[PDB]
Amino acid sequence: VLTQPASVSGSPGQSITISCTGTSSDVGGYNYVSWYQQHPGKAPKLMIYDVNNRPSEVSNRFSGSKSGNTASLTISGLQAEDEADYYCSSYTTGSRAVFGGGTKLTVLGQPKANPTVTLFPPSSEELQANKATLVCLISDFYPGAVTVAWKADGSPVKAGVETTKPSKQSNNKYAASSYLSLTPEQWKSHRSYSCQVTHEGSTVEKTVAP
Amino acid sequence: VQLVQSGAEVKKPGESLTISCKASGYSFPNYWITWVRQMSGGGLEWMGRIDPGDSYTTYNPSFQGHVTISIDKSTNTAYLHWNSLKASDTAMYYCARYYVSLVDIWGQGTLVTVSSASTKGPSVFPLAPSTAALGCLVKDYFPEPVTVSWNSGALTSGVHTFPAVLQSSGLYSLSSVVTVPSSSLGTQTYICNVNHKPSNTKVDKKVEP
Repeated sequence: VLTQPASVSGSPGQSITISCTGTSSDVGGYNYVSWYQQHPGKAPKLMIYDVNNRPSEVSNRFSGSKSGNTASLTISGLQAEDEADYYCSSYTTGSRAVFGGGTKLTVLGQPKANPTVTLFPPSSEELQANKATLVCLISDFYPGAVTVAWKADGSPVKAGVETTKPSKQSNNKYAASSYLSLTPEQWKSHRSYSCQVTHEGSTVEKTVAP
Repeated sequence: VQLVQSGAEVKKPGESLTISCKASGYSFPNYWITWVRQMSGGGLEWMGRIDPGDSYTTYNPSFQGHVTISIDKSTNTAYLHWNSLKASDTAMYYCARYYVSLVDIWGQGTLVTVSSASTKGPSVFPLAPSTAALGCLVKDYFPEPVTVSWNSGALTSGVHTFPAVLQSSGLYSLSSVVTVPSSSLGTQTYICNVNHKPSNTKVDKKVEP
């Protein structure tokens, strides 16, 4: 495994560099170093090959460098679209090949966005099957850290809570989900249930009632 | 030039598995075929390469003896085969054309899930309107994935299928929400089409107030 930094960040317009350190059986014995860009849910795309050669579909903002057993990928005019995972590859002795661990490139200028909360109560079709589930859908938030708390009549609900890790949307904002599993008797006993979402100190509440 | 890969695979540890990669649009015996593994949340792992001119192969030592790369020159096909799967083999596997030093063309990827847990089909419930937001809860399924369409493909605007939650039971839940004009709720039928290929589940639920 070739050694890359786990994370690298930068601001729009700035120039960031990702290192890739190998041995002399990979980076230092050959001039065959490839750089791949991978977006979530996509296959990797060739960005740089043969150390410095660049394919025609890659902006000239992408350059390659080699210094001994260390290789380098430079990205010059940082755009939000450059946020992805970057992998270095090398040809290794024995007609073999080796990939790196990955670098997560982060563009650090995104604007704070507040979450929209949508709370759905249990459906009649589900209460008929002797089941109850409340659904909290949190959308359009940045940065990607939230806290979810459930309350039944103001009292903190402890069990039946299942929350997702925040995940990026198409708008580069984050989405999350919380599910509160209840029995129909708990659902029909309390006057109201609330899903509270805390993001960057601010809390947004939604309530449903049978 | 396309490298079309075989469908997703849900298997149990110890079972055999063969995944295929069909090449088209170029002279097959002139390019190497490489296989790359990527686990969920992990990085790229080179596994091996094969020359379809004389079937000569080279493997990553961590995979040698556990997987086999093979070729069918008469059908432009590359094969990756396990005699006995391990749960550690759960990952996405890409076939790719390898030319000298680079990987220029990739396949779409074959998702391989190896689990001793049982394939469970989901239960679909409607999340009703109370702009309006309608939805569908897809509850208790294994493995992933589930696909949700609205109106047999005609409703594509306002569609947010939120990501799934692995619950403590070892099952998954998902929710898909379509935001619609609050004035269509009485004049427009909204049906969620839930498809879960691992269990062969295909359900359609109408969401009504």
